[PDB]
Amino acid sequence: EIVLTQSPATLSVSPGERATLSCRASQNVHPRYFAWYQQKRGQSPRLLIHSGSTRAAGIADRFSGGGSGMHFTLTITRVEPEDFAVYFCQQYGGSPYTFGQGTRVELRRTVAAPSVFIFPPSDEQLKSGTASVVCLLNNFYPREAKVQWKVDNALQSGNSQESVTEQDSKDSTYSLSSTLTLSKADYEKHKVYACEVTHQGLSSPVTKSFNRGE
Amino acid sequence: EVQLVESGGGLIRPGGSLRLSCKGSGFIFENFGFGWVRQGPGKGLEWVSGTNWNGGDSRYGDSVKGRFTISRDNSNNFVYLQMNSLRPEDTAIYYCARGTDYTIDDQGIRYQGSGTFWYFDVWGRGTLVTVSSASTKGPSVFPLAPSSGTAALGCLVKDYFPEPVTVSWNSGALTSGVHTFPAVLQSSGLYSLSSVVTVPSSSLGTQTYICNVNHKPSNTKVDKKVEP
Repeated sequence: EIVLTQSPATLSVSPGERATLSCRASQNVHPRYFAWYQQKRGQSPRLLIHSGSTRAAGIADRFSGGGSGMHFTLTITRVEPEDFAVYFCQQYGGSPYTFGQGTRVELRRTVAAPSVFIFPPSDEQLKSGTASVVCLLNNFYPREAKVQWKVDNALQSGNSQESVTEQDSKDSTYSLSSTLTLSKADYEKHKVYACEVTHQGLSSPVTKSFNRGE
Repeated sequence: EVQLVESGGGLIRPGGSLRLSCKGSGFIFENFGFGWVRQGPGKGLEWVSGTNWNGGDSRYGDSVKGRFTISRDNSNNFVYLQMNSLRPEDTAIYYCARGTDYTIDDQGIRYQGSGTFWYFDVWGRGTLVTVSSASTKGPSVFPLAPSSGTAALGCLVKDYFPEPVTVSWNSGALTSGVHTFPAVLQSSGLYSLSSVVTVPSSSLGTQTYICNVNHKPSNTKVDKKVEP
């Protein structure tokens, strides 16, 4: 089986620049047996390149594929705002046919620090047996950001889930939410609830916190 | 004019079976091969199944070998995908996709009319297949009170099934600065998202802020006012 590995994971580019996506096959693949797909948000995928380096039906002039063996590339001459999407590479020289994990092409802007907020579990929820502490990161670029929970100086793990918006249409930024869910029993056993955010736009990890019932 | 239409998707309990149908139109259905490609909740693409122009060559994905079955009806323009013993890991959007109208043998010679499932030039809108044991439930809407530039307030929509839910602020009036996060599946098999909006710091005392949660699959509609 052939495993396709696309790099980079996220390709930060500006309208007009040149973009080169890569796909690292685990085994040698005939150059005529490779394909590329484009998928905008909320839409079905679309064929761009087939047979290695042949533009599909109605595909713009700027798109071009190529490569051989274990290294294949898809190149956009100058990118348009309509080219910001997820791109999948596919091989079909060996069974079974496989896709890459995908390469996200994003609009690159300047670095922006996250506005970190924090929310205590509502009384409506605590009266129902559960407790959810919410940590919010607002309008931050780039996408990379680490969030670690601390309850009384104790690191948390596995009991938190993260969710992040698509790149904003106005300012081209992101927004992330980290929800720490605890039972009402374990929530009352503690006092200090912290949320430590590590980001590039920050000189040092910011820590927002609150004391229960204060 | 060329179009592929999926059908047969829906909620299916674990262990259950289901049959997907794809109506091809606008092209010579006979010459082309076909294949199914699924895409999980916010993930990449995975090759599921495929069949050639006559149906003599049918390969399946590694994860689904033995459970799934692909078939076609050239005299009626249909591609089928019988899915048996469905696990929660099979929850995805299933795309019906058209293969080639040709092939190339070992010696490098091109065979016209003998289509296969190498790549896919035409995709359908896909059909959603949800595999869960949980039952339908309306969401509980909890407030996210702003406490201590600006200030952020929101609504925690938690424990609902199935998707989707629509969140609007002050009906259709408030839009600027609103962030509705993608739903996250919990350990209980129920979904839960958050919806936040940033407002001026001193804007709290004057105007109220309500979030209009609307969960049609449960006839649930909730108006929630948020305050410190």
